[PDB]
Amino acid sequence: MYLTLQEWNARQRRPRSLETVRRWVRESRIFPPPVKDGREYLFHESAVKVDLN
Amino acid sequence: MYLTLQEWNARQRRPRSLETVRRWVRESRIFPPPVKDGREYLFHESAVKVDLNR
Amino acid sequence: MYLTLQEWNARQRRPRSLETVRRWVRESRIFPPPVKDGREYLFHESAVKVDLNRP
Amino acid sequence: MGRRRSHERRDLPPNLYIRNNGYYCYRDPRTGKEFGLGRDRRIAITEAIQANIELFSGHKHKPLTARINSDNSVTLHSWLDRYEKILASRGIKQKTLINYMSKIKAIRRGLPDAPLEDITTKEIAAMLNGYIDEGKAASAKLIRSTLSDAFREAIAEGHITTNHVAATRAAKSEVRRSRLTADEYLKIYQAAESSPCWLRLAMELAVVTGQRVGDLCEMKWSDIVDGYLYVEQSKTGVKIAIPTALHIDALGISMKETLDKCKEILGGETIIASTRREPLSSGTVSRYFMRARKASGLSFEGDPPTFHELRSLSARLYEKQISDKFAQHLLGHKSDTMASQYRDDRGREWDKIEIK
Amino acid sequence: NSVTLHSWLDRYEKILASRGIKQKTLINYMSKIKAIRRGLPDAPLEDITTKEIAAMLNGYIDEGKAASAKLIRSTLSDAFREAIAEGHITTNHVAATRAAKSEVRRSRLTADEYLKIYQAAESSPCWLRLAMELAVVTGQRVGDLCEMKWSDIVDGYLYVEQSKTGVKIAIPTALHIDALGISMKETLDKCKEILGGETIIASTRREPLSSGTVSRYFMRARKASGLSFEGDPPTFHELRSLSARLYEKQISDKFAQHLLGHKSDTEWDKIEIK
Repeated sequence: MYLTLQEWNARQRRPRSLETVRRWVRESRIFPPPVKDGREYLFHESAVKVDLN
Repeated sequence: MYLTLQEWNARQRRPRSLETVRRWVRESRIFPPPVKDGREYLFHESAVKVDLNR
Repeated sequence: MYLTLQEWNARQRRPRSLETVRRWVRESRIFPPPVKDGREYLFHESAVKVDLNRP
Repeated sequence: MGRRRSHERRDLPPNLYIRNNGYYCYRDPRTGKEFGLGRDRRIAITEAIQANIELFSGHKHKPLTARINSDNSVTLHSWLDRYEKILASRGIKQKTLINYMSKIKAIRRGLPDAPLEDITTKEIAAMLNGYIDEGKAASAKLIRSTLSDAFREAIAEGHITTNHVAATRAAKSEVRRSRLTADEYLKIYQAAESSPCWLRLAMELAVVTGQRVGDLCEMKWSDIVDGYLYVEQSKTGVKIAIPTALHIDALGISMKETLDKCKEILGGETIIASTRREPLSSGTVSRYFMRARKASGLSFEGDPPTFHELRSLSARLYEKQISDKFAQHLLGHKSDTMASQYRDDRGREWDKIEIK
Repeated sequence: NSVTLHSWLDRYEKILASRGIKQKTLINYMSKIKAIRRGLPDAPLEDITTKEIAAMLNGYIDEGKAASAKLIRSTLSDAFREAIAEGHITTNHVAATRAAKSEVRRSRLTADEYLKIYQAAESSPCWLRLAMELAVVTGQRVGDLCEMKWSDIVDGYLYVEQSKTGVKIAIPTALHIDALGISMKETLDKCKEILGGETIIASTRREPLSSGTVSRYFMRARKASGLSFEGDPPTFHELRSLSARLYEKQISDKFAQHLLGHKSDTEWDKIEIK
């Protein structure tokens, strides 16, 4: 039902580095926000990179 | 309504290896316990994970 | 109402083999225990396998 | 103009902007430059708001000529016009429909044609009470009941959420119409001499059968077979059969003697005709009855009796002459709630309690 | 998430399938659901307004089908009430509307009319006339009249098991209508000689017939007679209404009620002297 960090970024237009994407998570730059499974984050299929300011 | 260990892992937030599923049961990390019926656990329709830590 | 060996096993969470169910009967893993009638066994309606072991 | 109106401006003050990066700016009425206000919407907006002042009454929009428009335009009268049509589909009995229209025409004249949601409960009671002080207490009850139902249908068709008419109180109104007595009946009987002949027969036929005035001028001589008068009411629509073997010993009148007295004197297709051998309207038989009333020189408390009172006096006598179960079927009644209300006196003659 | 109207109507049909009702009954509701499909857009339930619901409802009321609007409104309301039970929405925007009061316009049948139809049924087969007299002598419904077997008759009786209600009665083979000239016994034996089958009312091929063809052919003889009415021309079911109307003045009212299959009680009354 959810999508892994890589499976979500791979679908993006400008696939950034893993670290950078992980940073948009701690900075709540992604809404709807992703949930932490065990060691990886599983975002939503409709989750988008909300760039504000 | 009771399900198996395989059918239960299929209806979760994220399906993991069968080995990991068996581990949670042994470590008692699911309410309520599966209860071994013969030689294959039987999860309850409401048996969800809990997860502990230290 | 008493179900047979096959009928009872055909209503469990997971249908097993006929010989397998026969094993539980001998291991008293069936509470309550079935009743001998003719040549086959007659289980109870609310009969369910249990584990007579405390590890 | 260069930019004209845009889409982002639709929700932003005049001296405010909104860059491509979701940022907002603060224009300057000195050179045209701008600064950085906020990132949020309502925040940057409120800032430009407190800068000069708020919007205004509505919306500007003043290009050169005009364009398409699709804003709000709610109205009460507009709804009322659509309400009158829905009523004609509820299957009504003609007259009843007119009654509603008479109550709706009074609302549109006593209440502005503004949006329904804008219609507060206050402006509804202001008009209502305006007719309660004029003595029209009964009118205020029908106007509020008809207006309240108009909104229930409005809510059903997606217009309003709640009915601000079900919050106001309904003005109670006691009956002021007096009751007729036997000693008063003969007095009017003798005062009807100067009046036509059909008035002295319609009064005796409306007290011996206890039938409604409207259903009294609609009975043909063909509705009498084997000594039975089959009468089909129009109000409730209940059919009955009044035997010719009925006479009142409290007035000295027979139904078989009064009936034949209308075949020679009157003569017509209807038991109660006019001087032209033609039927007579129900709103005229009572008119000629009021004349003899005032001419007879009587005196009652409040509103004087009427022709309809002949039905009340008839039942009042039919309850003591024979029984109660008799003056309950002849009138066409079936319920057991008005059998005690149509028996009241209202304060005319004291209920003489005998040994029984 | 998982919302939308249609998606619910699909999970709603299965719910009614477990309600445990008659077959034909379940079909009636389905036909109402399909009408709602092409009557309202596919969007979340919380988005559907009361206006759109009344816009579709009244649309069927103006077309002349006021009766259909009542069932569709009563069925669509049940769907939402069961939707709230699941936790989908919070309110039933259908309970704010108002069902349109419809008046029955299906004219009744008289004695003179029946005689005019029976004679006009000459061009029709030899089982229609028998079905007419039988439906009026027994006063039973067309549905059970087709499921009547000669084995039901036991020692001068007629065991009939109503399908609709389920009432169980036994009409003796001694009845006779004293207004048209028909006898229960003479009618039954007339079916054993002419027809001759397993069921009291069979076809020319000695085989049971459907209840949809018994009233179907009756219509042909109705429009062929050349009789005018006020509203909608009576049907075969009206023979049941005519039956009781006759037995009430032939024997007693308590007899007509027991014949039809009623249990509880539920025009020109006479004003007695006392």
